[PDB]
Amino acid sequence: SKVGGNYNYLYRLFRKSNLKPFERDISTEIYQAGSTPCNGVEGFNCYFP
Amino acid sequence: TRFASVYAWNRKRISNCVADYSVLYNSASFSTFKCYGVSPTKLNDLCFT
Repeated sequence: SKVGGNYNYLYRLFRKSNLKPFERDISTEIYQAGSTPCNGVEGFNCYFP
Repeated sequence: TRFASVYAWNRKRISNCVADYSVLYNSASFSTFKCYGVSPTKLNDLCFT
């Protein structure tokens, strides 16, 4: 704990499917929650996990 | 025509109907879309109570 908040801890938020016990997922990429492709660029409906 | 305020919101019950959101594509232009507890792509094949 320190002044201004410690910002070295990160967690996953979005994934297409579920995981398996004792499995790691380090693939970081932009995700689309809709039908329009993200085109590799963050923007509308494109949120970073 | 008109909406409600933050301190006095509204509640409506919708039941006994078929879910088809495809009619929002021609007119509606949203700015935020986040879902919890269910996949956005799987909503057509499920039921809601």
